Amino acid sequence: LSNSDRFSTVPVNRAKVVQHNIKHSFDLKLHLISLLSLLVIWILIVAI
Amino acid sequence: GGTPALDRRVQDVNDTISDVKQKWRCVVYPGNGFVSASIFGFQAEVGPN
Amino acid sequence: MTDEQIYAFCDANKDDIRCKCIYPDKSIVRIGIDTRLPYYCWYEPCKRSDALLPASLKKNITKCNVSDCTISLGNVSITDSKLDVNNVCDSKRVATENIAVRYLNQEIRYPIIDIKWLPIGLLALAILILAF
Repeated sequence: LSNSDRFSTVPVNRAKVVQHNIKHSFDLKLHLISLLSLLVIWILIVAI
Repeated sequence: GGTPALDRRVQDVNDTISDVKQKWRCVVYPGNGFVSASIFGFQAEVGPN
Repeated sequence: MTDEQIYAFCDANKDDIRCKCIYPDKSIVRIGIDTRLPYYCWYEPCKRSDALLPASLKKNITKCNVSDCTISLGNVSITDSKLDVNNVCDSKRVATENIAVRYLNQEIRYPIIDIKWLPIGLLALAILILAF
Protein backbone atom coordinates (compact mmCIF):
# COMPACT_ATOMS: atom_id res chain seq x y z
CA LEU A 1 0.00 0.00 0.00
CA SER A 2 3.03 2.32 0.12
CA ASN A 3 2.83 2.77 -3.67
CA SER A 4 -0.94 2.29 -3.99
CA ASP A 5 -1.18 5.54 -5.97
CA ARG A 6 1.44 4.15 -8.37
CA PHE A 7 -1.10 1.67 -9.78
CA SER A 8 -4.23 2.34 -11.83
CA THR A 9 -7.80 1.65 -10.81
CA VAL A 10 -8.77 1.83 -14.50
CA PRO A 11 -7.14 -0.60 -16.96
CA VAL A 12 -4.08 0.68 -18.80
CA ASN A 13 -3.59 0.28 -22.56
CA ARG A 14 0.17 -0.20 -22.53
CA ALA A 15 0.30 -0.82 -26.28
CA LYS A 16 -0.90 2.74 -26.87
CA VAL A 17 1.67 3.97 -24.34
CA VAL A 18 4.44 2.29 -26.32
CA GLN A 19 2.96 3.56 -29.59
CA HIS A 20 2.95 7.17 -28.37
CA ASN A 21 6.50 6.67 -27.09
CA ILE A 22 7.52 5.54 -30.57
CA LYS A 23 5.53 8.31 -32.27
CA HIS A 24 7.02 11.15 -30.21
CA SER A 25 10.66 10.12 -30.38
CA PHE A 26 13.78 10.99 -32.34
CA ASP A 27 13.61 9.85 -35.97
CA LEU A 28 16.94 8.48 -37.18
CA LYS A 29 16.51 9.38 -40.86
CA LEU A 30 18.33 6.44 -42.40
CA HIS A 31 16.38 6.91 -45.63
CA LEU A 32 17.63 10.48 -46.05
CA ILE A 33 21.10 9.51 -44.84
CA SER A 34 21.32 6.67 -47.37
CA LEU A 35 20.08 8.81 -50.26
CA LEU A 36 22.52 11.59 -49.37
CA SER A 37 25.41 9.12 -49.04
CA LEU A 38 24.67 7.57 -52.43
CA LEU A 39 24.42 11.02 -54.01
CA VAL A 40 27.73 12.05 -52.41
CA ILE A 41 29.47 8.90 -53.66
CA TRP A 42 28.10 9.28 -57.19
CA ILE A 43 29.11 12.94 -57.35
CA LEU A 44 32.59 12.25 -55.98
CA ILE A 45 33.35 9.38 -58.36
CA VAL A 46 31.20 9.58 -61.48
CA ALA A 47 30.50 13.31 -61.67
CA ILE A 48 33.87 14.70 -60.56
CA GLY B 1 2.91 -9.14 -23.14
CA GLY B 2 2.97 -8.61 -19.40
CA THR B 3 -0.26 -9.27 -17.52
CA PRO B 4 -3.94 -8.94 -18.45
CA ALA B 5 -5.63 -5.60 -17.92
CA LEU B 6 -7.39 -5.47 -14.55
CA ASP B 7 -10.31 -3.21 -13.61
CA ARG B 8 -10.21 -2.43 -9.89
CA ARG B 9 -13.43 -0.44 -10.27
CA VAL B 10 -15.29 -3.78 -10.37
CA GLN B 11 -15.00 -5.42 -6.96
CA ASP B 12 -14.39 -9.18 -6.89
CA VAL B 13 -14.75 -10.66 -3.41
CA ASN B 14 -12.61 -13.71 -4.27
CA ASP B 15 -9.51 -11.51 -4.59
CA THR B 16 -9.37 -10.58 -0.90
CA ILE B 17 -10.27 -13.99 0.56
CA SER B 18 -7.10 -16.08 0.29
CA ASP B 19 -8.48 -18.97 2.38
CA VAL B 20 -11.11 -21.34 1.01
CA LYS B 21 -12.58 -21.93 4.46
CA GLN B 22 -13.87 -18.35 4.74
CA LYS B 23 -15.70 -18.15 1.40
CA TRP B 24 -19.49 -18.36 1.43
CA ARG B 25 -20.61 -21.51 -0.38
CA CYS B 26 -24.06 -22.79 -1.32
CA VAL B 27 -24.33 -26.45 -0.34
CA VAL B 28 -27.01 -29.13 -0.24
CA TYR B 29 -28.91 -29.39 3.04
CA PRO B 30 -30.48 -32.86 3.40
CA GLY B 31 -33.10 -31.52 5.80
CA ASN B 32 -34.55 -28.85 3.52
CA GLY B 33 -33.27 -27.21 0.33
CA PHE B 34 -29.86 -25.58 -0.01
CA VAL B 35 -28.06 -23.34 2.48
CA SER B 36 -25.11 -20.99 2.58
CA ALA B 37 -22.18 -22.15 4.68
CA SER B 38 -18.59 -21.31 5.60
CA ILE B 39 -16.20 -21.67 8.52
CA PHE B 40 -18.21 -18.84 10.11
CA GLY B 41 -21.43 -20.86 9.93
CA PHE B 42 -24.60 -20.63 7.89
CA GLN B 43 -25.99 -17.39 6.54
CA ALA B 44 -29.22 -16.75 8.42
CA GLU B 45 -32.12 -14.33 8.74
CA VAL B 46 -32.98 -12.46 11.91
CA GLY B 47 -35.91 -13.83 13.87
CA PRO B 48 -38.47 -11.84 15.86
CA ASN B 49 -36.60 -11.64 19.18
CA MET C 1 -15.04 12.23 13.03
CA THR C 2 -14.36 12.30 16.77
CA ASP C 3 -14.90 9.26 18.96
CA GLU C 4 -17.63 10.84 21.11
CA GLN C 5 -19.74 11.76 18.08
CA ILE C 6 -19.02 8.27 16.74
CA TYR C 7 -20.43 6.69 19.91
CA ALA C 8 -23.45 9.01 19.83
CA PHE C 9 -24.18 8.08 16.21
CA CYS C 10 -23.70 4.36 16.88
CA ASP C 11 -25.86 4.22 20.02
CA ALA C 12 -28.64 6.42 18.65
CA ASN C 13 -29.08 3.80 15.88
CA LYS C 14 -27.33 0.58 16.91
CA ASP C 15 -28.66 -1.17 13.78
CA ASP C 16 -27.01 1.23 11.32
CA ILE C 17 -24.89 -0.50 8.69
CA ARG C 18 -22.10 2.04 9.19
CA CYS C 19 -22.31 1.61 12.98
CA LYS C 20 -22.46 -2.20 12.80
CA CYS C 21 -18.71 -2.86 12.86
CA ILE C 22 -18.30 -0.71 15.97
CA TYR C 23 -21.25 -2.31 17.78
CA PRO C 24 -21.47 -5.88 16.45
CA ASP C 25 -23.70 -8.53 17.93
CA LYS C 26 -22.18 -10.73 20.63
CA SER C 27 -22.75 -13.65 18.26
CA ILE C 28 -20.25 -12.23 15.77
CA VAL C 29 -17.48 -11.61 18.30
CA ARG C 30 -18.11 -15.00 19.92
CA ILE C 31 -17.84 -16.70 16.51
CA GLY C 32 -14.62 -14.79 15.87
CA ILE C 33 -13.21 -15.90 19.22
CA ASP C 34 -14.15 -19.54 18.62
CA THR C 35 -12.72 -19.56 15.08
CA ARG C 36 -9.53 -17.89 16.44
CA LEU C 37 -9.87 -15.19 13.78
CA PRO C 38 -10.84 -11.65 14.85
CA TYR C 39 -14.27 -10.60 13.63
CA TYR C 40 -13.14 -7.25 12.23
CA CYS C 41 -10.75 -9.11 9.90
CA TRP C 42 -13.58 -10.87 8.03
CA TYR C 43 -16.83 -9.09 8.92
CA GLU C 44 -18.37 -7.53 5.83
CA PRO C 45 -19.64 -4.26 7.40
CA CYS C 46 -16.12 -3.66 8.71
CA LYS C 47 -14.96 -3.58 5.07
CA ARG C 48 -17.47 -0.94 3.94
CA SER C 49 -15.94 2.29 2.69
CA ASP C 50 -18.58 4.36 4.50
CA ALA C 51 -18.17 2.30 7.68
CA LEU C 52 -16.83 4.56 10.42
CA LEU C 53 -14.15 3.15 12.72
CA PRO C 54 -12.49 4.59 15.84
CA ALA C 55 -8.74 4.62 16.38
CA SER C 56 -8.61 1.35 18.32
CA LEU C 57 -10.72 -0.58 15.81
CA LYS C 58 -8.71 0.59 12.79
CA LYS C 59 -5.37 -0.03 14.51
CA ASN C 60 -6.57 -3.54 15.31
CA ILE C 61 -7.86 -4.05 11.76
CA THR C 62 -4.41 -3.18 10.43
CA LYS C 63 -3.13 -6.33 12.18
CA CYS C 64 -5.29 -8.53 9.94
CA ASN C 65 -3.74 -10.09 6.83
CA VAL C 66 -0.04 -9.35 7.33
CA SER C 67 2.80 -11.78 6.63
CA ASP C 68 6.01 -12.11 8.66
CA CYS C 69 9.01 -12.85 6.45
CA THR C 70 12.20 -10.85 5.99
CA ILE C 71 14.68 -10.63 3.11
CA SER C 72 18.19 -9.52 4.10
CA LEU C 73 20.32 -9.13 0.99
CA GLY C 74 24.01 -8.36 1.25
CA ASN C 75 26.19 -6.18 -0.96
CA VAL C 76 24.20 -6.34 -4.19
CA SER C 77 25.98 -5.05 -7.29
CA ILE C 78 24.30 -5.05 -10.71
CA THR C 79 25.49 -3.46 -13.96
CA ASP C 80 23.78 -3.12 -17.34
CA SER C 81 21.00 -5.34 -16.03
CA LYS C 82 17.63 -5.36 -14.24
CA LEU C 83 16.76 -6.34 -10.67
CA ASP C 84 13.37 -7.12 -9.13
CA VAL C 85 12.95 -8.35 -5.55
CA ASN C 86 9.47 -9.55 -4.59
CA ASN C 87 8.79 -10.67 -1.02
CA VAL C 88 6.57 -13.57 -2.04
CA CYS C 89 7.09 -16.13 0.73
CA ASP C 90 5.02 -18.83 -1.00
CA SER C 91 1.84 -16.76 -0.73
CA LYS C 92 0.11 -17.94 -3.93
CA ARG C 93 1.50 -14.97 -5.87
CA VAL C 94 2.03 -15.83 -9.54
CA ALA C 95 5.45 -15.00 -10.98
CA THR C 96 4.85 -11.67 -12.74
CA GLU C 97 7.35 -10.19 -15.21
CA ASN C 98 5.07 -7.31 -16.22
CA ILE C 99 7.13 -4.56 -17.85
CA ALA C 100 6.10 -1.16 -16.47
CA VAL C 101 5.74 1.19 -19.42
CA ARG C 102 5.45 4.94 -18.93
CA TYR C 103 4.84 8.01 -21.04
CA LEU C 104 8.34 9.11 -22.03
CA ASN C 105 7.62 12.81 -22.49
CA GLN C 106 10.84 13.24 -24.42
CA GLU C 107 12.06 16.61 -25.65
CA ILE C 108 13.88 16.22 -28.95
CA ARG C 109 17.07 18.25 -29.14
CA TYR C 110 17.39 20.20 -32.29
CA PRO C 111 20.50 20.38 -34.52
CA ILE C 112 21.24 24.01 -33.66
CA ILE C 113 24.93 24.87 -33.75
CA ASP C 114 25.97 27.37 -31.10
CA ILE C 115 25.40 30.72 -32.82
CA LYS C 116 28.80 31.77 -31.56
CA TRP C 117 29.77 30.09 -34.85
CA LEU C 118 28.11 32.89 -36.82
CA PRO C 119 31.18 35.22 -36.87
CA ILE C 120 33.59 32.39 -37.73
CA GLY C 121 31.34 31.16 -40.52
CA LEU C 122 31.30 34.67 -41.96
CA LEU C 123 35.10 34.62 -41.96
CA ALA C 124 34.87 31.39 -43.95
CA LEU C 125 32.85 33.16 -46.63
CA ALA C 126 35.33 36.03 -46.45
CA ILE C 127 38.23 33.86 -47.59
CA LEU C 128 36.56 33.59 -50.98
CA ILE C 129 38.12 37.02 -51.55
CA LEU C 130 41.47 35.22 -51.67
CA ALA C 131 40.29 33.20 -54.69
CA PHE C 132 39.35 36.34 -56.65
